[PDB]
Amino acid sequence: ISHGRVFRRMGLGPESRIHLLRNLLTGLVRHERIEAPWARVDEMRGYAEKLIDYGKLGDTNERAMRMADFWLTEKDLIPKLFQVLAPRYKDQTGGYTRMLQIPNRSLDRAKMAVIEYKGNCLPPLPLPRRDSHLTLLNQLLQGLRQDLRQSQEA
Amino acid sequence: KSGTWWDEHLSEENVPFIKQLVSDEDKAQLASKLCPLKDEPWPIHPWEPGSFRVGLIALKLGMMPLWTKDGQKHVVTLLQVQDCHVLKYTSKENCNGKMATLSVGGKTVSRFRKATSILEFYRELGLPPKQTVKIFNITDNAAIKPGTPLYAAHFRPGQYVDVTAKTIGKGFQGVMKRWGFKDIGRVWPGTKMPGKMGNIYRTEYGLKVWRINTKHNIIYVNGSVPGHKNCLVKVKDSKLPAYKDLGKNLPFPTYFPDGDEEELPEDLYDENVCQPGAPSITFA
Amino acid sequence: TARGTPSRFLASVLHNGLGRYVQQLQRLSFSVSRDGASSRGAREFVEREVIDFARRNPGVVIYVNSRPCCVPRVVAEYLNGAVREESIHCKSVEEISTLVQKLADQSGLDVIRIRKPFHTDNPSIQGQWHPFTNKPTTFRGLRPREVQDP
Amino acid sequence: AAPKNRRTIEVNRCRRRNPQKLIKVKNNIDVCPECGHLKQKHVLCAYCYEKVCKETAEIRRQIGKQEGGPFKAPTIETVVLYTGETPSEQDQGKRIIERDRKRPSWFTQN
RNA sequence: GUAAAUUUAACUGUUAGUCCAAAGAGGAACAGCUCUUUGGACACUAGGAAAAAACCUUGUAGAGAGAGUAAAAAAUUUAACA
RNA sequence: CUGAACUCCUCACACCCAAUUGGACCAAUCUAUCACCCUAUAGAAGAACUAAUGUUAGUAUAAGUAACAUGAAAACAUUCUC
RNA sequence: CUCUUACUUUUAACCAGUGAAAUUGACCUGCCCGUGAAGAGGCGGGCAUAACACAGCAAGACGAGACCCUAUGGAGCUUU
RNA sequence: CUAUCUACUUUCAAAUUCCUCCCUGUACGAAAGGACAAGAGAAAUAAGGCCUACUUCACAAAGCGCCUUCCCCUAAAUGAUAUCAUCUCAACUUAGUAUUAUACCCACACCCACCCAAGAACAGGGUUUGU
Ligand SMILES: [K+]
Ligand SMILES: [K+]
Ligand SMILES: [K+]
Ligand SMILES: [K+]
Ligand SMILES: [Mg+2]
Ligand SMILES: [Mg+2]
Ligand SMILES: [Mg+2]
Ligand SMILES: [Mg+2]
Ligand SMILES: [Mg+2]
Ligand SMILES: [Mg+2]
Ligand SMILES: [Mg+2]
Ligand SMILES: [Mg+2]
Ligand SMILES: [Mg+2]
Ligand SMILES: [Mg+2]
Ligand SMILES: [Mg+2]
Ligand SMILES: [Zn+2]
Repeated sequence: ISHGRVFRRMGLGPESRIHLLRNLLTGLVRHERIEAPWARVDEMRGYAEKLIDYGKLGDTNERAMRMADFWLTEKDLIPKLFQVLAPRYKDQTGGYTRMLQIPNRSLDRAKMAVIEYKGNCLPPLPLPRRDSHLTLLNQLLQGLRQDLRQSQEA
Repeated sequence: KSGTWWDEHLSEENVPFIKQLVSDEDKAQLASKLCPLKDEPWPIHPWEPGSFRVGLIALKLGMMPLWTKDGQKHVVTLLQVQDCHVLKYTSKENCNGKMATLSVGGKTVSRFRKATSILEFYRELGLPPKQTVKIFNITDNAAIKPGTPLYAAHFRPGQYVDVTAKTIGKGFQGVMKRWGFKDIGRVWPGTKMPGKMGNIYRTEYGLKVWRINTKHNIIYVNGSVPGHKNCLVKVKDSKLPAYKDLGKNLPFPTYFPDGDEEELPEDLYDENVCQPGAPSITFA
Repeated sequence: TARGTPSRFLASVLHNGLGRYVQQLQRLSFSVSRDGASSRGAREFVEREVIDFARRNPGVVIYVNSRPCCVPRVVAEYLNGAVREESIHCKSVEEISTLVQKLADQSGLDVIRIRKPFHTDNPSIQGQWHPFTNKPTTFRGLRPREVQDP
Repeated sequence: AAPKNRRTIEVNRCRRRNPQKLIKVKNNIDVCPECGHLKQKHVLCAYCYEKVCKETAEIRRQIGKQEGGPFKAPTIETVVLYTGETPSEQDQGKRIIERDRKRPSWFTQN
């Protein structure tokens, strides 16, 4: 029974799980786009979002610096977090990362995901795009919406 | 040939518009059933010994402590009635049963995830689709017109109710947890072995209604009911012999707030329930 | 197997015997060695028996081919197209005479299990039984527990 | 427990060829509009994704040369500039990565 | 009434007894038990007795989409006037 | 009345007993002489295999089961975790 | 132990790669009673019964799994 | 037991029990003695569930915690054989249990993806936040 068990069991145990996520998070901050097994990227995505929130507290904040020190193994990333990533998202209240499933990797056919920090310099990922408004179904719904405006106005 | 879902082909502009459009109609469809007594209601008969009125579907909010004037504590389960309406009436002959049946629906759910046949049934009735639909065996004098809303004040404090729901699913369990256990040449049918535990319908009989919240349509019922919180439960008058023929003073066939009566207080209490704003009790 | 083999019903070729009897055997082909111990009986049969058989059965055409062979054979062909090859290897004249006459009298139909020892195209003279054959009729064809003048 | 008897081919075919054992036909396959290759509806196109990764790898190799060592992550934003392009006013005061290539049509300067 | 018998010349294999009926002798007037005797059946067939080595019918050499038979189906409900 | 492999009926008739014995026949092989699409008369013999706790080879069943394996990201440079 | 509960790891189950063995007369492999039967999946009577994976279970089938006497046999060792 | 085969893996929920009080110092009882059900409270066990609090714990699971637990299992009268009598393997009548129950379950697209108090796989529920 695993009712309400939010966290996955990974690696060699609890401590190993955090270190596995920390290594993935450290790679994401440096590269801004990494690809790994889907479950691990999904497990790490929450920490990636929360790390940006600590970066918004500022480097002067002692608790935030302690968080960045632990979660960022490579210390040169800590300045990047507070001075690059955090200011980038100053306006946004969330949704810092986007996660997309990519084809299963050849060796073990593991389900794979790509996760990136929105706004990176890297070439854009081929995001899924909703159908054009000009399509037949959308045009029929656009006409319906316009009529409901006239009826509402009356 | 491929599969499709409702917003697969919708554009960014039309996803918010369609979501609003189908939500506004639902709110307007539930508001058009708020006056059943001026919409050609079926005959309203008086209660007679041997009558069986309909029940309702409620959602299990959770549990709370309740104290009585004798100084005892009681844990109750809060059951909230959400968008409960009568859906179908079947007479004795057609139902293949001694008693006629009234079909009642529970929580409102999205129309985009329901079968076409079910979507057509609700279209005729003029109500948003429900999550759960249950059948109640009623007498011919308790028939209620399909589409009539059912409220928590259909039950009153001091009454007993059977509550049926699916139990919390424990998955495949061993004999020790399932059955509490640590030679004719064959195993008997029915032998207790490991297998899927829980996730089956169970009934808790004879649970008294301590309190009713008319504003939020919440029934405070004694003890616990099967299933997880936020599950849908079937609430019905208790079938236990001691509680037979106590429906003489309960709303028959159901409670119509539209009807001509003084509006009920926000909360209805049982004589022995200590109300929140009452003075601190003394036992002298 | 009976289950492991085919079967057929008792039959004739062209209703043979109804108007006239026709011998179904039409051709016999013998292969006989000039030299060969196994053909001794066949050679003797050709010398003293084949000619008399040929006259008795003018409808049958008999081909005798003398050539080197280890197993002398007689191939019998019938009007219905059946072909039946038999071996006369090391058979005496009497045994060959018996086999040849047996081929002459056969119809050419497959020698397989025959389901019934009788065949008729007119099994009934008075009408085949049906459930109403021995049931009396009722006035106005009324059924059990049926009411006239409904 | 050892098997009591050899299982016949007749029995084994029923087991091995049961629908539950057969590969299910997939209905979520589609054609990618950009490249015309096949993809699943919920998965990024393999052909298009590899195209992005190839260019991303070249850019990362260029970033490595500019940094010229480990633990040298910059404290400013980065901008990729292709041949024939000049730094924008918005893209000023940022690390500039120069690619000896024309900007891909799918990669749009912002 | 029947057709076998003895002898001679050679030669081989089987033979560790089960049940039924009968008469004894031992056990317990037990055993699907111990011993002997008489007969039967069983390693030759088939039918019947519920399935059925041992009971009954029958013997046994093939084909038949004919016929006459053999053995072959358990019964039973238990007084009274004053 | 039904009901056998008993009996009758049409035809056939040497064709249901272990070991054992007696009398015939015979697959394939080789030899003599025949034969010459696969035979004959003889002579001979490493001469016939559903009955093996037998040998060797092939392939099944169990079973696609039990079981086995590569710390992480990346520019594949490197760095990180242990 | 009363009296067990929770979590982690391994195993496990699912996906992918690789891929054994003991075992196996044949098998179209049910229940009850009867039959020597507590010797019946296969016989008698009765009952039951559309087909076919996966995960469990260990009542049965089925298997992994001392002692006896007997043979005109030995060997140690003990000597009367 | 590395479990091939047989069998089996929800007969879903009518409940038992001991004590105290009460009925009651009542019916019976010469009297002493002293009911039975009817109920009331309190316990425990079993079955089924549940997490408000307590406890082990902490999006949750659990017990040492809490809640629920229901119908029933042979006389009477009259009266012949035998003009009394006689419960009748005499007949008629009445009563009487078995049977029957009640409760629960019940509608069907896409089944691509995500989530889940649902779950080994499969399946099931939700998606009217498919960021
Ligand atoms: K615990
Ligand atoms: K038995
Ligand atoms: K077992
Ligand atoms: K009497
Ligand atoms: Mg693991
Ligand atoms: Mg569950
Ligand atoms: Mg005879
Ligand atoms: Mg030999
Ligand atoms: Mg297995
Ligand atoms: Mg394994
Ligand atoms: Mg390992
Ligand atoms: Mg224990
Ligand atoms: Mg595998
Ligand atoms: Mg319990
Ligand atoms: Mg306990
Ligand atoms: Zn593409």
